[PDB]
Amino acid sequence: IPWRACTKYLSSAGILLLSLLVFSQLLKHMVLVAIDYWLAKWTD
Amino acid sequence: NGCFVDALNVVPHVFLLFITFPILFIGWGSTWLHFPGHNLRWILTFILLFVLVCEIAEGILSDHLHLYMPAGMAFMAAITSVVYYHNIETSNFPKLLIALLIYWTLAFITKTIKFVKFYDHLRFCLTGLLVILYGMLLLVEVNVIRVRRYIFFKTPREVKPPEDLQDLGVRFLQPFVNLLSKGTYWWMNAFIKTAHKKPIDLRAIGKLPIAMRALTNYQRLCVAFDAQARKDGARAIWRALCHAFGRRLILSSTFRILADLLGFAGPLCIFGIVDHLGKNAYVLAVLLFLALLLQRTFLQASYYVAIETGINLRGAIQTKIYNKIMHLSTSNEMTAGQICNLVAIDTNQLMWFFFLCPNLWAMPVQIIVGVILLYYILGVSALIGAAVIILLAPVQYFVATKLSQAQRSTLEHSNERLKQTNEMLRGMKLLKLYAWESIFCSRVEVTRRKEMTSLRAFAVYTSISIFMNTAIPIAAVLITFVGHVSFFKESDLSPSVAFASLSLFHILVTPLFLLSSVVRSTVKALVSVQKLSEFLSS
Amino acid sequence: TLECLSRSTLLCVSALTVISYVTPVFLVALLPLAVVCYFIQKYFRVASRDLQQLDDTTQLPLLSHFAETVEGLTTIRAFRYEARFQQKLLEYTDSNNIASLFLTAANRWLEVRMEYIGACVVLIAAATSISNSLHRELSAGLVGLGLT
Amino acid sequence: RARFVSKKGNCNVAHKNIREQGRFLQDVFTTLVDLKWPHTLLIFTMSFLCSWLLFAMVWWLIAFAHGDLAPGEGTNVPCVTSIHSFSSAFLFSIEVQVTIGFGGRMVTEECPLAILILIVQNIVGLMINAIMLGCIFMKTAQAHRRAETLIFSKHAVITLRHGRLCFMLRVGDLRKSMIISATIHMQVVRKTTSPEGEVVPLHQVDIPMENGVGGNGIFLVAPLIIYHVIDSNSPLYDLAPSDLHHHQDLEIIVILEGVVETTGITTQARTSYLADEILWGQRFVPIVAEEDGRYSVDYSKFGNTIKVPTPLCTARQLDEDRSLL
Amino acid sequence: RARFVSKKGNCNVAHKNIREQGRFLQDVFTTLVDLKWPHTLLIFTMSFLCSWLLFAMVWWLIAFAHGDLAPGEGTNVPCVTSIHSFSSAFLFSIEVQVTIGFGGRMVTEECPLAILILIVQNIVGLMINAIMLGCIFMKTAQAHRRAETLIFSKHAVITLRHGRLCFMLRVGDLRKSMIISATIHMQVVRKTTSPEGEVVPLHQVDIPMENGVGGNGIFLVAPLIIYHVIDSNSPLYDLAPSDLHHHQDLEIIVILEGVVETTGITTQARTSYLADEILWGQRFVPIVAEEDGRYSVDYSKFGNTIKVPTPLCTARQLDEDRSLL
Ligand SMILES: Nc1ncnc2c1ncn2[C@@H]1O[C@H](COP(=O)(O)OP(=O)(O)OP(O)(O)=S)[C@@H](O)[C@H]1O
Ligand SMILES: Nc1ncnc2c1ncn2[C@@H]1O[C@H](COP(=O)(O)OP(=O)(O)OP(O)(O)=S)[C@@H](O)[C@H]1O
Repeated sequence: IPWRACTKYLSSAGILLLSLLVFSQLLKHMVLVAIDYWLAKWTD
Repeated sequence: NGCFVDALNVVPHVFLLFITFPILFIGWGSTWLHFPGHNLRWILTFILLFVLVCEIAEGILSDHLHLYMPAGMAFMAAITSVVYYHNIETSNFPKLLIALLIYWTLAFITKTIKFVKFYDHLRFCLTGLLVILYGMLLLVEVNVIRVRRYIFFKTPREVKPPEDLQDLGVRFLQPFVNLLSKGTYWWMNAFIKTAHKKPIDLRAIGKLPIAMRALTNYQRLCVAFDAQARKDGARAIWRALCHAFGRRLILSSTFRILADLLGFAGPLCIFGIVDHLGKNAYVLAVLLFLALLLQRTFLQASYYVAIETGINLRGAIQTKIYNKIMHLSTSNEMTAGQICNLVAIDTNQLMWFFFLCPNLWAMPVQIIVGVILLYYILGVSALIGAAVIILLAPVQYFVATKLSQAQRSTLEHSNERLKQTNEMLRGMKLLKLYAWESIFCSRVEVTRRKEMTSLRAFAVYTSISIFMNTAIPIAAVLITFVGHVSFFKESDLSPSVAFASLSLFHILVTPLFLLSSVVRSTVKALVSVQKLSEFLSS
Repeated sequence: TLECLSRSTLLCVSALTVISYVTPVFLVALLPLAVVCYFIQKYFRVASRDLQQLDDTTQLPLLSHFAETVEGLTTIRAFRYEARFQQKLLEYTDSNNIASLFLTAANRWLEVRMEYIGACVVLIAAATSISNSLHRELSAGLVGLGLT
Repeated sequence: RARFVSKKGNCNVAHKNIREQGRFLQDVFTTLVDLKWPHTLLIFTMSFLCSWLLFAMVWWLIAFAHGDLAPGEGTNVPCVTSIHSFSSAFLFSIEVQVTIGFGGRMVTEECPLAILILIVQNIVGLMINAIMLGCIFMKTAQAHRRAETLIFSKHAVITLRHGRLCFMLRVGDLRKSMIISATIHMQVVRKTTSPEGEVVPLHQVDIPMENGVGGNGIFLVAPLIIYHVIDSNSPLYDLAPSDLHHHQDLEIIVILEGVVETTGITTQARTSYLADEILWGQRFVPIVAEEDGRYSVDYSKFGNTIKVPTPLCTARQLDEDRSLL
Repeated sequence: RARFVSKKGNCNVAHKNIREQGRFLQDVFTTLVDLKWPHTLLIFTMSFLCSWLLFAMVWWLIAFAHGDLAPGEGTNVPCVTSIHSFSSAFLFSIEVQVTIGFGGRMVTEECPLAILILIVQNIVGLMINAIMLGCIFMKTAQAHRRAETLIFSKHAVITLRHGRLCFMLRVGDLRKSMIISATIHMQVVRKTTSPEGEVVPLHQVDIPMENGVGGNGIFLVAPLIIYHVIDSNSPLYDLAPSDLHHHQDLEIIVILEGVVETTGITTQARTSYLADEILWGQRFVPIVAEEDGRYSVDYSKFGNTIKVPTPLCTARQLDEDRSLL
């Protein structure tokens, strides 16, 4: 299945929520890695 | 004369590795014959692999090439014995077995000399384990010749290789392959490669072996039901299924528990490595590699054996309730729908519960080992953390139940909508002949809003589930590490402690979700088997 | 399912970036293995889809058959045709089981091979971490994240 | 549908339920020597290196065991003089095995065990050398690359010659080397039911190759269309022209046997023609042409075919019409 | 009673009073090289060790005789330098014989007798090496393990095909390798008395193999029942169905000849069927079956047989009834 079906599916949502979802996911994963990255320096 | 005995041990591996290469290159340049002790032989060969890895670790710790060459030679010797037994299973011979037996005897002699010269004065345990494994393989070879015609009188009275899984075209050969591929599914390489090119179909697919059909499972189930009813119900049918499906299920369950143990074991060797470097680690790394691969292999074999037992059970009880459909009376519309739901949802519930049966036995030992292990790494504070994660498991169940309720409501609305559609898509010409179509579309949209309203709560519960899923891992570490100081000693937390706790937190979060679905599946299966008993006995 | 796919893909990318940042050398060793997974992907889907649909098909005439026996039960018990119909139902349940069995076999195949590679990567990561981050690197806080 | 023997000449019938009890012997060597030249060279060097390393290991072991490997001056003479490490031991092994005999390291008359190891080393080396020479010579007798180049036309035709229906099919050579006393065994298979209620799944019957006064053989220089005429006595005489194209299952095989010149071995070529392969009422294009001073054969027109206005009818009905005309 | 040739193919007739005067020659080697691989390896190492020990003994003797074996410094040079005991003598013998040439012990230009013993040692060694190489290569041409695997059904049947009595008997292949131009020589033996008062103890007569227009040969891919029809001209046409089972002495032998592919040698298989072995009025079970996409042959039903309601009568009386019906 091409990217066109998903493109139409997400464009029915609009530009309002697409970025609000994608950047929030990116930031959540960045926090989930950064907590352990800081714990690494916490250890010693 | 230590190096003398080392060379004396190196010799026989060289002998076997040199005799094998002509025959291996002849074989490298469709009937599977299995011998008694084949599975035992492969198990012992894998144990030999492990002990040889340990010997290589010892030789690294000691260093002197001639003092650790025996391990590296026995490694290739065991691999070549595997290749030899593969070449014998693919084509039987009375002479290659003798060629293996001679090598086994010589290696036993050399190991005995090593043991004696050591007793006259870590090495001790590895040498003893190797001696025991070689002796058991020798006994397997002696059993083979006692059963075969290697040196026995004129003719062997061979087995006439089994036509159960080797006769006229069959494609799913699970029970008839090398016990290594029975684990790693190597026989699927050919199928999947051919499948890439040519589209699969029932003509391109195999036919089920005699080990698993409608007739075989029906026969075993009816034999158990007969032996239980001659001694005369829900409990009766239950115990009948239990005694009928027997060994396979418990075998899967014990595979599963051993895998769970090794999985709880991994993070501890991680911890040990982290300790050693901050203040004997390469050995721990290779042991971690071995333990990971073995644990996951056993987990997968467990899954498959359980799934196959479940498929057997589904076929069996399906053909059984069809056999019952022949003798029922006409006095008993609603019963037809109940019968076809008894096959479409009740049987699937039964079979998926039989999928999840070994998980229900392996979950408690997993959480118990997890909590006791984390306690000894983090102390009293660990206990507090060990509560929080566990507290997610009942809550999850509650959430799930809410979902179900919501689902029911939504389904109702959905059904009604379909009705209001079936008219419009039939009176098409009538509808468009006067353009009353928008008037009905307004009503259809009116139903849709109610449907949308239900979906909001359902998706809210889904969101709460996904949220807890990744929130409890964070909350455990938060309230544990911040509370480590608060709870008691507040001693320096070495990196090993924190990272081992992290690993164990994930290794415990993964199984926790499954307990909720397991409980739901079990109660639903109990209800469905009560229903099946009420039906099957009318 | 969309939420789960997004979480999974981002967690995987994050883990790869972590094990790369922890050891510079280990990164260069992990790109080969990952390319292996590409070849494991194609051969899987082009079959996993196929078997899937086959399952659906063997589920459809089976259930329907059941219903046909229930309504015209008197006619079938009258003709004494019970044997042939039981033969047909054994045939149908075999055709269902072979499909639902090959599907689980293929899932096990993909699982085991992807897992073997996921163990190769941790082996190589630990083997590089014990030497690079201790002997010369002399860093303790790195190997923890990478191994975990 | 299923074919009897494939076009390439290989057999299609797969055998099931063979006793297989007798095939439990050691025919190891010949089958290895039949392999491809690269694989055969690989296994030959493999055998040689295996034996060399085995005896080098045992010689290093015996020199270590006697104590002669322990470097010491006096109170002994090494069983093999001037031996120091595993490298010199392997050098001694390759010096005594392949019979070069450098003699820098000398085996002495002090240790009879070295005498025994030498006396077994030499005989095993001679035996393996003899087998590895005989086998490669038996291999260099491979003329199979030049054989099996014989070609038949992909589809065979039928025509009307001398007022009778006839079968036309092209054969031919592909090299300068001739084939001596090539004979044709032309056969037809069919699932037949006897009048006694017996049904055979496949029935081979000889359809003759029509040559001069007699003879089962032919002479192959140029592509010669094999010429047979089906008569009322022939087994193929009963079929119909419109039912052969799609439904019927008739395999007409030809077996051309003959001994090649240079090697003297008797090879053969077997090929099948199905019911859907054979066609009706056509004629091949003349290949041979009077060139400048010779006969030129054009193989581009080998499988080419031209339409011929010939009547289309069954051979039984054709014979009845011949009785009427 | 006595059989003509056994089932396994070997001959049963024992020859008596052979002149045996010519068989007094030395054909020694070839018969030894035909032996089993273990026995042949045993005799080869035996010959080699025999020659080696013989020449070692003669060299120790000559070194003892010259006085060079007596340990002494000066006033002489040993014919073979650095020779001390019988062990070093045997080492020198194996060093010069198998052509390794260590050169620690050197034969000198002082004694021409050592030159002569060396010049005979080398030539006899080369001759024995040449024969022991040629013979083992001639042995490795053994493809007899793959031959003689052809199988016939244990008992042959008779049936009624096309209104005439017929003989049905199964043959077949057991390996992938074909057999080229296999011909059938079907013969029958019987103690016959001519009308001139002459009594022959055994009388071979050719009973034809009924194929197409002609041909004495067949084509073997699948088990093909050989199909012969006894007519008034056939020699077997006179017997009775009730007298064959117990009393009569009739041996029907078949001789299937043919050249194997890989070796090119012409092998054959001979088998007998007695009067008590053959039975009446039956039919074989169809072996070939339309498998998934090929033809499956089941060898379990190879010797299986089903009853057929066919009339039981003598072939002469059957021909008389055919004249009446
Ligand atoms: N008992 C026997 N065994 C083997 N060969 C024989 C025997 N008798 C004769 N032969 C040979 O076969 C041929 C048969 O001829 P015979 O029957 O012996 O007549 P003949 O007049 O006796 O000839 P002779 O014995 O040579 S004077 C002779 O030429 C012999 O060489
Ligand atoms: N399945 C088989 N595959 C290959 N060879 C066979 C098979 N069965 C029999 N043979 C051999 O071919 C001959 C055929 O005779 P059969 O049909 O087996 O009659 P028979 O009375 O069963 O003879 P047996 O099996 O030797 S007691 C036998 O002599 C066997 O040696």
